[PDB]
Amino acid sequence: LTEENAKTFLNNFNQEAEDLSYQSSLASWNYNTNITEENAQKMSEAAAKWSAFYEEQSKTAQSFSLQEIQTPIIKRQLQALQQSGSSALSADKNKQLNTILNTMSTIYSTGKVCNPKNPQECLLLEPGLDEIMATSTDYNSRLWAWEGWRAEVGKQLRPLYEEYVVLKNEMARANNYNDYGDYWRGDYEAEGADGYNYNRNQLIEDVERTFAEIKPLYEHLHAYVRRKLMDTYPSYISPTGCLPAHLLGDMWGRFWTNLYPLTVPFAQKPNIDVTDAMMNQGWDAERIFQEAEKFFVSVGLPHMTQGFWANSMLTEPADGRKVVCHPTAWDLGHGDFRIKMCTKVTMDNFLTAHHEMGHIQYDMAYARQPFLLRNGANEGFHEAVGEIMSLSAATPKHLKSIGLLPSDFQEDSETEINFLLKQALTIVGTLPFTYMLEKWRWMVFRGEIPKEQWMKKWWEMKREIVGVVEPLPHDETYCDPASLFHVSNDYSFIRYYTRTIYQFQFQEALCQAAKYNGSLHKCDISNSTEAGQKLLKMLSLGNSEPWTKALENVVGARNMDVKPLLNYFQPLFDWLKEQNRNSFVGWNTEWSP
Amino acid sequence: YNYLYRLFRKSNLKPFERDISTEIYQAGNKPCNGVAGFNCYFPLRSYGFRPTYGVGHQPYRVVVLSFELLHAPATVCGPKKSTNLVKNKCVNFNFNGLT
Ligand SMILES: *[C@@H]1O[C@H](CO)[C@@H](O)[C@H](O)[C@H]1NC(C)=O
Ligand SMILES: *[C@@H]1O[C@H](CO)[C@@H](O)[C@H](O)[C@H]1NC(C)=O
Repeated sequence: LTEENAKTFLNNFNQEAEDLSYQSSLASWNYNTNITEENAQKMSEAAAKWSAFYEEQSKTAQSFSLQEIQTPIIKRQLQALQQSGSSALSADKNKQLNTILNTMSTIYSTGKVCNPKNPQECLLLEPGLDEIMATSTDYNSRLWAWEGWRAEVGKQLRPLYEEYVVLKNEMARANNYNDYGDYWRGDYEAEGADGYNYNRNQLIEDVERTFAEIKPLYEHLHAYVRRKLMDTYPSYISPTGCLPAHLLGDMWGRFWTNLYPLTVPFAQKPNIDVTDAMMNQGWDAERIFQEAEKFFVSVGLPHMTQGFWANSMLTEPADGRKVVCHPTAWDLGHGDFRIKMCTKVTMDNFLTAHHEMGHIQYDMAYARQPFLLRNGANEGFHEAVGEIMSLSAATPKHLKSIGLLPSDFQEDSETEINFLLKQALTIVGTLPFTYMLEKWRWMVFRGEIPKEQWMKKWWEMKREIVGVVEPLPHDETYCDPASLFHVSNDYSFIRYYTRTIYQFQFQEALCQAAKYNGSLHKCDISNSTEAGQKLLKMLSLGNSEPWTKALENVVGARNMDVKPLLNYFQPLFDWLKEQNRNSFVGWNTEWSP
Repeated sequence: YNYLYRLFRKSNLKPFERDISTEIYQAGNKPCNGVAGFNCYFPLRSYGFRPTYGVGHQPYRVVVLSFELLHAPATVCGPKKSTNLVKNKCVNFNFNGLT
């Protein structure tokens, strides 16, 4: 029978897949913690063998017909296995697309903009230009850096994007999708029992509905940031106009977190930084991860494995081997969970340790599931379940409980206001950018935007949605989105938006579970076993069930809700309303100086 | 790769039974004809043990002791402690089952 054949095929497949995936993950780990040519080539052969085996099994798995499979776990496993991805095209088209991706990657990593009239002062983005975007206050230098990187990236990446869109559209239509946007929206598709059905076309309208009510809070934040920047820049910013694109603290305006010194509410009040307290008490990375483990066992989740402590790196090795600075949590398979992080004794690395151990706990919980179902419910759940730990770890209650912060510490409203404003600049400010970018990519892949009117559409929407105007007029020979890392290297961007919604939804659900009686931003989930069990019910599922069922399991709702996000920022929203009475909230679409 | 286990078999094993057969498991309707592929899998799969595995996957050696009694006299009996010998006193003696 077809169902029994699929069961035996999956039983045969899982053990081989787990072995080859472990070999690939171990080779990738060995490259990531020890960078050399031999580790790179070993990783290359391991990934080649694993990918070849996966495609070979996927071609056999596509022979099965899903119309006669009743059990939803086997059907979901076969759905996961049958995603061919880029292999649906012919060898010529796949090779051309891979060539375009590789040239985009190697031209983004070697991006170069150089000083006019000073030819020796040529700057790359990664060491020097990000410092200019984060710290510099000079208008002309930021205008130079933004326009120069836009020119020397957009002019070289416009035709590459022109055939990139066509090849991705061909690949998606070869995989029974309407466009590449629908292929990305198929990651959120859930087929299951009645009432849990979610569709790809639903997602867009859901995002628009959730952006219908974030807009007043974003408008108040934009007005406050515009007023503070007007204080910084006297005549170059208009009261009723949009913000300039190069004054947002980042290269692309993705995060507003670098505007915090310019937009501080109370400069006299310090931040909640506890780095000096860690220095005085002689803390190290081992103590940081031990405190994180103490937090995760206080909430009720299981302890860390012995292999986690034995195999991970928590410090710069300094023995001659190059490592990657980015913290990453690795689920190698067969119960092997590791963290690669060069942990310095700082508050930021402490929160990052909580985030990555949240990733590891998420990986550990679904280990009982089959190999094809050892993933997140969607792309947003995995990062949200680490972001909630990062949220809870940073609270003054958590820092006072573990001795980092003194017992007699006074929490006045001013530190809560400026902390909430910094969180809004990091978190709320990226949401219109994410929504506008994803909407632009979806409409480009769909063909709703005409081919010769790409740029003119994008700068309209940034004037309309993000409320950010271009500093200089750009014609259609530019490719202004393509300067971002995620879009030049073929990465989905809606995961950050869904992460942001799910993070506050999970946080409010856990705080209601833990019976916290105060403001949401002060909430800690420590010493609450019931919240840990409520969380672990979702964490144990993996993607065995539809993501709507997991969302109902945590928050009691089957869709995205931004009421937790507004509830988190409610004191800040009241404060922004209190200081925007005289000013004009909102922006005008036409270019105002 | 020297430790193997049987993943596929037509019927369940009876108690205290072994199966050392290397016949290709025929899961469908078509004959396997000795060649692996689709719906024809080799039943013996390797336990690829590595030291960095999780505690649930590390190799465990198992010895099962099964005790049986038959109509024959039981001849596997545990040691009976022999205490020191005391002479010239009234002591309860147990010498080779003679009490
Ligand atoms: C990194 O790889 C090289 C190449 O095998 C090896 O000699 C070296 O010992 C490795 N580093 C560590 C810390 O093991
Ligand atoms: C949670 O339990 C630990 C266990 O000793 C304790 O040190 C800590 O103070 C507790 N936290 C709270 C908020 O009671």
